[PDB]
Amino acid sequence: LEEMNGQISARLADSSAQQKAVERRAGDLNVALERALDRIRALEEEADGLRQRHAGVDTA
Amino acid sequence: ETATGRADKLEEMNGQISARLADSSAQQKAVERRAGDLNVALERALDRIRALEEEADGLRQRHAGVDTA
Amino acid sequence: DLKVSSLDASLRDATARIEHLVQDVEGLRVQAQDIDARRGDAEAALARANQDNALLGEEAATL
Amino acid sequence: DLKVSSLDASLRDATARIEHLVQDVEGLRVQAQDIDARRGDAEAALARANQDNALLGEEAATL
Repeated sequence: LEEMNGQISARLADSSAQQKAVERRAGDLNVALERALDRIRALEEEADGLRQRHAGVDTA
Repeated sequence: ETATGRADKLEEMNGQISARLADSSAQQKAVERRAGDLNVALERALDRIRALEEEADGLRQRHAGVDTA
Repeated sequence: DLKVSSLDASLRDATARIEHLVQDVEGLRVQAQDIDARRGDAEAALARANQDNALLGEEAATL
Repeated sequence: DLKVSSLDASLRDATARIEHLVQDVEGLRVQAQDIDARRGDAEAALARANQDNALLGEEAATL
């Protein structure tokens, strides 16, 4: 009844608010990976020059 | 009388659209699992970034010493 | 020469997060006021019908 | 040593500036979320009242 009107509101309050939150954190978490993902290989790609510049010198 | 009618209507929609709330929350839970996997990926990527920092440190030392040589 | 090298790390890195999180800062800044677009009309909508439920209460008087 | 000096500027340029924007950002992140939850209490409160609108409504219909 009204308690379940309370409860459906309780879910309405719960579900929508957690809905209002879950993706907003997820969206931050959504944008998050790429910037790590980019620097995951960005450092890796510049790690090559660390390896690149090394070899010839050791040959030298 | 009026309790009977207004209630009957109340239980009806409360039931169906509450289950609706449950289902929409379920897709939200799928989004939650996506976000959590995204998060753990974030920490592991950051740890790899750090390890990259020390590894490049090591590359720099093994560049410098042989330069000296 | 170790000194110049090893200390080169953070300056590039910290700028990156400066380049990283600040962009997020103005990014998540307007995020707040974006909701403000949804808030105000709703605030009106709340105002629109909060007074009218008593008006409904007043219509209920026409009973 | 000029670089050992000219490296120092950025390490205080960044860290302080990166000591700057951070405490704002979660603080900014804290406030709006604190704001937003308040929004749901009243925004939905409109609905439940409008749920009570039908109450007087089907009262306005029956009886």
